[PDB]
Amino acid sequence: ALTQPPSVSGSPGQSVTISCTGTSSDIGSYNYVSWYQQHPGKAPKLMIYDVTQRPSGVSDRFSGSKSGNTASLTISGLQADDEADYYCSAYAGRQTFYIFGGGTRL
Amino acid sequence: ALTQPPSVSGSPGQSVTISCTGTSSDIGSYNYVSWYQQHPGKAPKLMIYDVTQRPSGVSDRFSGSKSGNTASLTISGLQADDEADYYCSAYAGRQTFYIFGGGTRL
Amino acid sequence: ALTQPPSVSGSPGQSVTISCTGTSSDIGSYNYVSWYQQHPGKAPKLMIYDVTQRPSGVSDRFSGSKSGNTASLTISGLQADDEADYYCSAYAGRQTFYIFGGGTRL
Amino acid sequence: DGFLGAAGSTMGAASMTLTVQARNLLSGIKQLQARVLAVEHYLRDQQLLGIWGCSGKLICCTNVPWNSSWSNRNLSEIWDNMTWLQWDKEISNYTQIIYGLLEESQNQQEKNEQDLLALD
Amino acid sequence: DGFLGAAGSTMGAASMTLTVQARNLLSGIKQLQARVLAVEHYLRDQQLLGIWGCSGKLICCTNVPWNSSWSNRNLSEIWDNMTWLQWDKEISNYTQIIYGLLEESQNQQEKNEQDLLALD
Amino acid sequence: DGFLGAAGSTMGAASMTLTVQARNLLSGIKQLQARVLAVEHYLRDQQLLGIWGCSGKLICCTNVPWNSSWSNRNLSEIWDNMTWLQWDKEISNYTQIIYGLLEESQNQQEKNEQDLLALD
Amino acid sequence: EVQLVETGGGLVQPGGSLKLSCRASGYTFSSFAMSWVRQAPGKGLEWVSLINDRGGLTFYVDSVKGRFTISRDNSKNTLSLQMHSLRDGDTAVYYCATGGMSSALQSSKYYFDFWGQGALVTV
Amino acid sequence: EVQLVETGGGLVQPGGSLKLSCRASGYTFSSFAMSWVRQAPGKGLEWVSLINDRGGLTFYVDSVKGRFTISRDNSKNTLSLQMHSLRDGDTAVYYCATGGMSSALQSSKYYFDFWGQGALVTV
Amino acid sequence: EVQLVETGGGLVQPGGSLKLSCRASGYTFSSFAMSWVRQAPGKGLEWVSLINDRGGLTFYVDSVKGRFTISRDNSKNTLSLQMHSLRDGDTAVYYCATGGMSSALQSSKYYFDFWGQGALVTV
Ligand SMILES: *[C@@H]1O[C@H](CO)[C@@H](O)[C@H](O)[C@H]1NC(C)=O
Ligand SMILES: *[C@@H]1O[C@H](CO)[C@@H](O)[C@H](O)[C@H]1NC(C)=O
Ligand SMILES: *[C@@H]1O[C@H](CO)[C@@H](O)[C@H](O)[C@H]1NC(C)=O
Ligand SMILES: *[C@@H]1O[C@H](CO)[C@@H](O)[C@H](O)[C@H]1NC(C)=O
Ligand SMILES: *[C@@H]1O[C@H](CO)[C@@H](O)[C@H](O)[C@H]1NC(C)=O
Ligand SMILES: *[C@@H]1O[C@H](CO)[C@@H](O)[C@H](O)[C@H]1NC(C)=O
Ligand SMILES: *[C@@H]1O[C@H](CO)[C@@H](O)[C@H](O)[C@H]1NC(C)=O
Ligand SMILES: *[C@@H]1O[C@H](CO)[C@@H](O)[C@H](O)[C@H]1NC(C)=O
Ligand SMILES: *[C@@H]1O[C@H](CO)[C@@H](O)[C@H](O)[C@H]1NC(C)=O
Ligand SMILES: *[C@@H]1O[C@H](CO)[C@@H](O)[C@H](O)[C@H]1NC(C)=O
Ligand SMILES: *[C@@H]1O[C@H](CO)[C@@H](O)[C@H](O)[C@H]1NC(C)=O
Ligand SMILES: *[C@@H]1O[C@H](CO)[C@@H](O)[C@H](O)[C@H]1NC(C)=O
Repeated sequence: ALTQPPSVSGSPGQSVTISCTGTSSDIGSYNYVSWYQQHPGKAPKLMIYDVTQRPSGVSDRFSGSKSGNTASLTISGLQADDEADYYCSAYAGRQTFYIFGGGTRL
Repeated sequence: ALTQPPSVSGSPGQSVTISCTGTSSDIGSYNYVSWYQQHPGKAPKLMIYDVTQRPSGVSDRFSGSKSGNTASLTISGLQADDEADYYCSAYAGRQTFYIFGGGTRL
Repeated sequence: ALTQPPSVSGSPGQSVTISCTGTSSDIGSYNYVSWYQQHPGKAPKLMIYDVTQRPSGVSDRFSGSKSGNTASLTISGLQADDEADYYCSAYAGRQTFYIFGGGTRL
Repeated sequence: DGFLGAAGSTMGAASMTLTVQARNLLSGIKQLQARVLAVEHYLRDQQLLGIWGCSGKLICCTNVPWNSSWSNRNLSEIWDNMTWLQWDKEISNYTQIIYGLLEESQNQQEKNEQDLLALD
Repeated sequence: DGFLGAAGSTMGAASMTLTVQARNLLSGIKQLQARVLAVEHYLRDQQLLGIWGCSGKLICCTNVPWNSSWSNRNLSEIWDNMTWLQWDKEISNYTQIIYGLLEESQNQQEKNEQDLLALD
Repeated sequence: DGFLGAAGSTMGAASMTLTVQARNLLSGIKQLQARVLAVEHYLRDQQLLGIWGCSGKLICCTNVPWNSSWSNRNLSEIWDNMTWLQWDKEISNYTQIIYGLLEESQNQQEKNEQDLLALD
Repeated sequence: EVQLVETGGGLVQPGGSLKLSCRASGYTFSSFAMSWVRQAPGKGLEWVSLINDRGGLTFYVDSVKGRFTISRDNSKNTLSLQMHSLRDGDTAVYYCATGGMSSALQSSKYYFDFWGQGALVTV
Repeated sequence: EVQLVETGGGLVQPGGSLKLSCRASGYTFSSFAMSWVRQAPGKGLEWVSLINDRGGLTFYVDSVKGRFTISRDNSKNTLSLQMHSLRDGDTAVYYCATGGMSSALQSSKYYFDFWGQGALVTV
Repeated sequence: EVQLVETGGGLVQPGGSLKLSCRASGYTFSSFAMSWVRQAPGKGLEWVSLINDRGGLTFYVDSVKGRFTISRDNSKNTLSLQMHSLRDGDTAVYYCATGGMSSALQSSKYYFDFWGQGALVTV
């Protein structure tokens, strides 16, 4: 699994960052670290894919980056409706296809 | 190794079953669970091969079956001369060719 | 790592043996057990290669052999200038190329 | 034995002489035509082996199961009691069916191999 | 479809009919010359595939990266919107460059394979 | 260098130009006969490589040990001080012996491969 | 746009067998690889299985390699997962999803593009 | 019908070497794969090694891969097992047996068809 | 005869990156395979990495497979080692050496023929 902070919070309108820390064999070696937004009781929605790419239909307040073995999701302009469990998912090769992190409660 | 009961007994003329329990990778996946009858001090004799097949020269009182990951040998019509240590042997693939169970004292 | 005695000593002019004991997968299987002489503070110099071969420039007082999984270096005619840390190095296949032993203080 | 010496032997024994017959396949207008046809035939057989993924083998195993209808004999009768001439006669009617399945199997394998290679 | 039926189809779809065109490559003096040339052409193509290490495959992946200058289209345009005739026209000028690189790659691979086999 | 440029070079250096000579093997009655013979020769050499299990390689390693009697030179003399013409002359008398052993080795390997594939 | 709807069973005892399926519409089914992802009732997400677009290649996490079979039928637009043994640690909501693999001639995915609603599997 | 008779040594010390052999008659020797199975004096049976009918392929349990060599000579009708090191856990009666493998053109075995009498190896 | 001289850095903190190089003269550089061997300040020798004569093949100890890259340039007569992460257990004197591998057409080596002076890497 990937390590994520148990929770991240801030006031409406502020920018916060949810980090995801992995190892050299997964986040480091591959530029495939997606992010999902899971509202409680609902299926996860895709927010970020590859490293910096964003699916159509997702607003410009959700962005991200990768440095070393650490990836992060930046949520600017926090809204009341952004409360969700956020997850990172990294591609980790042929034997271990995907690794998910622990959920972060916004 | 495969798990077998330490001992099975019954009166002459009765039918008893000696079970052999393995795992999915051996008895489950392959239909090759043979049985041998080893009289004390003597080499084992083949009684059952494949799952339900019986070698020529072996009487109709020795039979067997497989369900799930459990195989069994049924000995009907128990005779005084049937006292032997019974063993099961399963084919378990290319890396581990054969797995034997513990002996069952009839 | 390969096992070597912590130290070997003797009087000038005497012959001593520094052993190196490995396993079947390294010294046993391959006839490639070299020896090096490392003076303190200096890089190691090659003394023995293959099993019994000696590099040009090395005198006839340094010899060696292999039996079973044990290899040895024999230093005859001990001189005052022979004080060094001696190491054995065995070829151990494609996954583990070289195994060095602990140093022996002459 | 020499060329075709195994023709009357069992299918198992004759499988040990495949290089003998293989070497003897290559070993004015009418003769040039005969030689060109011999080359074209040889190349068609090699192309067919290539299509099946058997381009470098004399004995080649595949992923097409035996359909039983083609022949319901057990392995002991086929390999110990029959010759290759008898076998060739026995399943002649199904040769093209088998060939078609062999081609289909290799096409799927090639695509699957490519897809496995695409995984990072 | 039959022979060349996929000629107007996209590059992806037409890649599924490679055995159809492959079979139809082999299928007095002037005719003997035409047949000898057909054989020599076929053999040159097979030799070229062998040099690249693709002797037994219809679809063969290699270790030569795409140089971008040859074609800067993405995979979606090439495989879904183009035919093989259009692709063949588009990169004709770079065919020999690609072929040269393919040969160089295999030569290095053969040496590396030999060196790996030499390790005890 | 070009075709046969390495002919006078050492065996090691000349092993790096195998594709140059390989390409130049394929590159009225008398001319048709010459071309048919050239094709038959080429195909016999390819068949022979196939029999040995070297159908797709220019450099191919095998399981036949060197018998010493064939040549007792060390690798340094053979690869650094000799040309391929000198080597070809030196072991001409043993060529068929080596070829026979190579064929036998592959036959055993094919049977062993089949037996390994038969294990469930 | 894309509707993925899982169907499945309820309570199964350890040592049993349970089959899930996922219906899909709104996209060409045969053009995408698909996978199953599970979430234990009180935990986060983990990947369970992956099937190619053609169905010939399947991949699993080690913990289910001997227990789960993944298959698809591109004419019925149906993805299926057959599970055996089902130990207590397998209780989870099982989601079907589109994406996670791409067949060499398509651009890379390595993400889960679409998600279903999820079937609840209780051991 | 089939007679398999093992021959071998007696007491060997740890770190030594011991060779066993098995003579066979009453069947075509070259037509069957053969194996060695051992039984510790107070325990049950375990498989030790397997050789093909042609002798080109050998298989071992991991515990003997670096210690035991299995070979056969089809002209002498002899199966041989050369053991090195022989630690205390190797004390057992060693039986030779016919069966356990089949060469693709023969029907499946995956059973031990015939057994010998057994040599006693004491460390 | 043969001069091998290592160049490198000084103190690096954990999680950083450090590159070493080795210059060589007195022999044909492209004719020999080369390797890196390290000695902790108070311990003996251990092999770290190996590169072929052509540079196409590299081998590492498991402990550095994800951290060290070995490369060479035969026109500059230079061997280089790029290290990442550099945990406390990586403090050592790093020697470059000639030998350890041979390219099939050359006689066997399986020994380290020439040694340099050594760079000191402190974490
Ligand atoms: C011909 O048949 C006999 C009797 O079955 C057999 O012994 C002999 O080997 C056969 N010939 C060949 C060439 O196999
Ligand atoms: C065997 O071939 C027949 C056609 O001749 C076909 O109908 C049948 O399904 C085949 N058997 C199997 C198991 O596919
Ligand atoms: C093969 O089939 C024949 C005819 O039914 C039968 O007599 C023979 O015993 C079979 N052999 C095997 C090995 O099943
Ligand atoms: C093949 O077809 C012919 C009719 O043309 C028939 O006489 C023969 O028995 C058939 N053989 C088989 C094996 O079906
Ligand atoms: C020809 O073009 C049409 C329209 O794009 C397409 O539907 C059809 O499949 C094409 N023909 C072939 C043989 O692919
Ligand atoms: C692409 O080809 C050009 C020559 O046409 C070459 O200069 C360039 O370096 C190539 N690109 C790469 C990445 O090598
Ligand atoms: C391919 O390139 C075209 C032209 O720039 C663009 O419109 C299209 O979106 C690209 N497709 C992909 C998958 O990048
Ligand atoms: C190939 O060269 C010709 C000139 O001979 C030029 O007109 C054409 O555009 C070139 N094509 C490419 C793809 O560079
Ligand atoms: C011819 O011999 C000289 C002297 O050994 C050598 O330097 C030169 O490279 C040789 N020619 C070729 C083509 O190798
Ligand atoms: C080398 O060849 C000779 C025959 O010329 C043969 O007698 C000898 O046994 C061979 N050497 C080996 C090691 O087999
Ligand atoms: C090769 O043999 C020659 C002749 O005996 C000898 O001078 C030379 O040193 C040998 N080389 C090797 C590497 O053994
Ligand atoms: C090959 O045989 C000829 C005699 O025909 C002999 O003169 C020559 O020396 C032989 N060569 C070898 C390498 O044995």
